[PDB]
Amino acid sequence: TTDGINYGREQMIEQNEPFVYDKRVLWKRVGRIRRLIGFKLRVITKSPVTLSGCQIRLE
Amino acid sequence: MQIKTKGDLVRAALRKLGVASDATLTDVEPQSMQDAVDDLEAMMAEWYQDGKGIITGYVFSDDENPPAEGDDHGLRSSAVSAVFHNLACRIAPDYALEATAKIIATAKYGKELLYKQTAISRAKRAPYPSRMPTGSGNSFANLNEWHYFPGE
Amino acid sequence: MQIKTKGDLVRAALRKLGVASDATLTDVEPQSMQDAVDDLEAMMAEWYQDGKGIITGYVFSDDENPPAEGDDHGLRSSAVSAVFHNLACRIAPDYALEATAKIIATAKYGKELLYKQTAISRAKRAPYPSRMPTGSGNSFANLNEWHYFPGE
Amino acid sequence: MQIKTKGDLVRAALRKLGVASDATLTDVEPQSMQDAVDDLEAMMAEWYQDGKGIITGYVFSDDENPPAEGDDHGLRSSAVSAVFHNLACRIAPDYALEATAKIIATAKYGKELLYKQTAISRAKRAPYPSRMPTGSGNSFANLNEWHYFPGE
Amino acid sequence: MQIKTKGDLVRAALRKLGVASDATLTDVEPQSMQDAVDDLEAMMAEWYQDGKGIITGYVFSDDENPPAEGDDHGLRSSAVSAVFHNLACRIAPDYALEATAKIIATAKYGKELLYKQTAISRAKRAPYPSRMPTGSGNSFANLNEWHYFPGE
Amino acid sequence: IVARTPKKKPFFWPEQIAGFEHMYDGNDDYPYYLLNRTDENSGDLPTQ
Repeated sequence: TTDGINYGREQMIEQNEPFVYDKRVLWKRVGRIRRLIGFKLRVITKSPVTLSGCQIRLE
Repeated sequence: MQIKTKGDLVRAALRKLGVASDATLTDVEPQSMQDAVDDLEAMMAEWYQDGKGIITGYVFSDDENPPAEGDDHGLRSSAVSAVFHNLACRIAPDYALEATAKIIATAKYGKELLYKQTAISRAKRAPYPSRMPTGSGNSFANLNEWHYFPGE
Repeated sequence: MQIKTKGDLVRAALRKLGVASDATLTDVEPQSMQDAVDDLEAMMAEWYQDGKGIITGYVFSDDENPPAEGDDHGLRSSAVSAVFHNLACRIAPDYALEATAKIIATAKYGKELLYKQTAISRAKRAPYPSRMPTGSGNSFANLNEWHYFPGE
Repeated sequence: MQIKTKGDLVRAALRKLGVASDATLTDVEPQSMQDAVDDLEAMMAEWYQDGKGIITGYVFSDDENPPAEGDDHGLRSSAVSAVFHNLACRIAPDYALEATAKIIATAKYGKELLYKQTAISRAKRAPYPSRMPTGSGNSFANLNEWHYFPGE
Repeated sequence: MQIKTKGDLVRAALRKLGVASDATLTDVEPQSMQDAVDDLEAMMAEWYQDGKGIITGYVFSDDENPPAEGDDHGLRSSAVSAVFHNLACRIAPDYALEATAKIIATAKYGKELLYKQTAISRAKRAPYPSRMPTGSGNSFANLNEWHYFPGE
Repeated sequence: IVARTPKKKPFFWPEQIAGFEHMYDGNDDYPYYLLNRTDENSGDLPTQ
């Protein structure tokens, strides 16, 4: 989101996999920040979701 | 080749700069895309100095047809890389960026390869001056009273 | 080209400076547009030194028309890039910025390309001196007894 | 050779860059595949200046085939390393990275090796000028009255 | 031109330095305006060394008419930029400031262009020495007994 | 070789002699040759 209300394009990243214990949920290229930014990070699951340590490379 | 339009060239330049691509989550606005298209047109007009500059086959869109973006540029397959690298270099200023060393080197190399063939064609030798004799070795020219080179 | 007015030139210069563009979510200010138009007029008057400078086809506005903005610049399509790059470089100190190396180099290259054709045109040879003989090989000069070159 | 497709070239380039390989835990993303494939096509078309540049045997995909990815590149085994090292160097700025010194040196070495054989082939001596005598030592030409070389 | 007075030049110089303009929320006092006008008059008088220096057509104010500010400077259109750039450079130290590199470069370029035409006109060649014969080929001079060139 | 060969002439950048182009055409009306010194972007013209 660039204004705090509306969220833009939605991209699907495999955040889990059966019987795999090292996945590295990652997105290569995020866009250029104009003024502000926020992230949604929505998940739809039937299995537990554990998430920690979100980070970016702002440069 | 997929880079078929001026919009495609601008998108390639943005992808090179890292500002916008197909994998991004935030994109630049169409007004910014139009401004970049106008900068591409200005750069090509500056290069092609009304026929005495760098010839590439670029087509300058007319204002009668409303959108300049979306018209095929008409460049050959070997000039697209140079053109969009130079475009990225030119439009990096706008976003408070600076084109990286690889981008600048590729831009220089592409411009050089763009002008190589035109330089080879233009490397012409002037004719003999108006004050050279043709020489008596040219018997055929001697028999026709062609004793001096015309010139010009 | 979509750049047809002094306002378009000023907006392009401000975009390149990053002062006011869509990519930065900043709109152009009229108090910053009048100053930039005044600078553009001063720069063009300085360049075109009353006919003995860099000929560009720029149309100088008059005091009769109250708003200087809105008038076509009259520039050929191969001059706009150089002109607005130079304008951005000149008006950066107003906002106490510093035009980046890419903009400075583009302004230099564009100014050189602007003067190239006029330099070629002005590279002329003086006529023969008034004291040189015309030689005995020129049939028309021999007929008219023009033993010496006109000079001047 | 194991590297037989444009996708294999892109995977090798990304692995060398470290963006996505099994050395790390990253997997190649389709949008990172397509952009690099387009970049590779543009770079190869720039190199192969319609036959007047670097010859590699690279097969240029036509628009009729929807996926450019998956088609065989057609390069010889001795060109794959150079091609994918230079591709990694060219697509490094996409992710705002910088190719390492070893990658840059290998790219330079591979490009030189690519052009070596073509340079040897093209280093050809011009024929004799049109104004040379054939010499009286050549009895055949002397008797035939081929006293001078053709030229061109 | 929009700039038509010494105060207009001073305000342009302040705009360049970034001290005050038509959009700033703070301004400088009329005494400071008068001081800047005095510095401009001093610098113009230093340039115009009683006619033996740089000729620009500047009209020096008189004390009978009270306000020096408000008089047309009389400069041509091609001198305004140079004059106010050098004025900004000169009055920068007053406000504990320093003219930027672009302003200094433009000041140097403007002064050079200001003196270019005067230098061209002043590049004159002295007449022949009084001990130089006119030559016997100078028929009219020899007939009128002007055997030697007139001394001066 | 004698005819179709450029003669001995100076190499000039256009900016070096911009505005003084009539001093180098071959006339003898001037005691010296003038050159441009400064540029508005580079400050000073490179010396070579």
